[PDB]
Amino acid sequence: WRYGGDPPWPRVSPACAGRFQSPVDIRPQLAAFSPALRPLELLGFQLPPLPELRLRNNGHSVQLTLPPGLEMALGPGREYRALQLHLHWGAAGRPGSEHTVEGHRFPAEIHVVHLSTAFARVDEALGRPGGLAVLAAFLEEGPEENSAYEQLLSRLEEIAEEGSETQVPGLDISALLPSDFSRYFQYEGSLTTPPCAQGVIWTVFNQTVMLSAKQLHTLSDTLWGPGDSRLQLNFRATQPLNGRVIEASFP
Amino acid sequence: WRYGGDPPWPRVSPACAGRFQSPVDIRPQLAAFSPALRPLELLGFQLPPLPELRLRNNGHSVQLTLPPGLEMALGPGREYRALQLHLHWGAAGRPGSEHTVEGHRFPAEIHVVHLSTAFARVDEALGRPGGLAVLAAFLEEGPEENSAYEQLLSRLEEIAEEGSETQVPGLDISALLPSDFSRYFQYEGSLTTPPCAQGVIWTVFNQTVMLSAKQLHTLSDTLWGPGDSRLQLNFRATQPLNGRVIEASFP
Ligand SMILES: CCCCNC(=O)c1cc(S(N)(=O)=O)c(Cl)cc1SCCc1ccccc1
Ligand SMILES: CCCCNC(=O)c1cc(S(N)(=O)=O)c(Cl)cc1SCCc1ccccc1
Ligand SMILES: [Zn+2]
Ligand SMILES: [Zn+2]
Repeated sequence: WRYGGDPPWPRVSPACAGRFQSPVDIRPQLAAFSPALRPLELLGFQLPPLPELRLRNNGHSVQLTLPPGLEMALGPGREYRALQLHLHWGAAGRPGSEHTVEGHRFPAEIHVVHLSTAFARVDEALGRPGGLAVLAAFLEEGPEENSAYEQLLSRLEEIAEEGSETQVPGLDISALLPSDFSRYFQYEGSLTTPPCAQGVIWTVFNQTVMLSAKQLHTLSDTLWGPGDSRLQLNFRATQPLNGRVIEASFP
Repeated sequence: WRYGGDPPWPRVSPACAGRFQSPVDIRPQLAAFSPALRPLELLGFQLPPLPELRLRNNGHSVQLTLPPGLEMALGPGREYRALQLHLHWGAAGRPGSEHTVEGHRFPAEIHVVHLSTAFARVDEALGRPGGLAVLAAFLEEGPEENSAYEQLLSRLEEIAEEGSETQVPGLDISALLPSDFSRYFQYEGSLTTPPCAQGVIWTVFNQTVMLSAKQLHTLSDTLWGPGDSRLQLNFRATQPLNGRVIEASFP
């Protein structure tokens, strides 16, 4: 499978034709204020330099594989472990966030993928309610350089070739996300890639994260994908809510 | 294991000492109104008179086995099939509901136990979040005989001995539940019996169902339990919310 053409995702995984797919257009107007939604709690995200983490050009994104010990709670009794993070981005002044807000696409998006503590493996969790949870943040153009993002972006050069990887030092993974853990949208959706399994709890932060133009350019212009093609516009088209209600943690 | 006697439950099933157990004290004023909670959908619940259904004294409750085909939705793509229903009740002047509202215990409680359609078997769903869903309604005293409940309470005679069972005509299962399916409390919790597995989505109807004082009496005073002693007070004490916010479908 690939972005921008065949093989039609459904022929790959039938679940890519489910009613309740991701990503979606967030309309904060139509969101439901749900005061049950307490602030997110991350444990063990402040990693030391050793051991090193694998960073991979898998042809679809750049993926940072995360070690055991990153614990995430969406609430009391809603416990997850981080597996990996990856990025979706566009090209030169064409934005590439997967989620949009009142139809606005942001320059790029980060996903931190998590497995419910009730499952030993991802393949058991696919399609199961709340089996995976994604924490999602938009990246916008800002004046300053994001020093946290610079540690990953300075290594893209080394994995330019599709299917290539490198080892990088541990870092503050929670410094790749916004500081406001209390203001977010939450909804039930799917993977945005095949096999597109449903049952995924998406949390999407109100606050964005700022990268410099050089940084956004480095993300969009450095990696190569399937064929002699640049790895760009690595986002799926927005999917109708089909009667899902997005919750908001704030009025 | 037994109700009222011994042994401490955490000694049969350490899971009974989890942080996120059921049943709980509902405080409607501390509940969080979430507009995302849609009306419950129950299809296939109007059973014909044949086939007949197994009704069984299992020593802990009276339990009706439900056939395949009772489909239930808590929200879009969040579907369930009904397995069984059973009751909790008090005795001669003591109320015996499991859930309580602002401390008030009601005479009795009906639990309709469902399996998520994302799992083939109950044993796979146990401990998984949303794996099992219970529809719970308080039974209280009113002036009229309840036609729906009479179909069950009149057959208790024939199964008074622990372990005895009987076949009963098909009935309308939706007729044992309250009037307004848009009005409920919901929280994540546990089985209220061993093994006290967590991940159970509890939905408690705001509105109650009315049984004649004769009928409650038939329910509390007909059945024989473990030993040469009566099947009565078959409820678990209220359990702490431990940070869990009970949600409401209504302001
Ligand atoms: C086979 C590699 C495909 C690349 N996709 C993902 O890494 C991926 C993306 C998302 S997203 N964009 O919804 O946030 C999510 Cl939630 C998970 C994964 S990978 C884990 C899921 C999976 C299991 C088995 C095969 C393929 C994917
Ligand atoms: C072995 C004792 C059986 C008595 N309890 C139940 O049938 C039962 C009660 C509840 S409750 N009060 O939370 O609604 C629920 Cl949600 C399920 C069951 S039976 C299905 C789960 C189970 C599997 C294996 C052993 C025991 C229970
Ligand atoms: Zn993604
Ligand atoms: Zn019960």
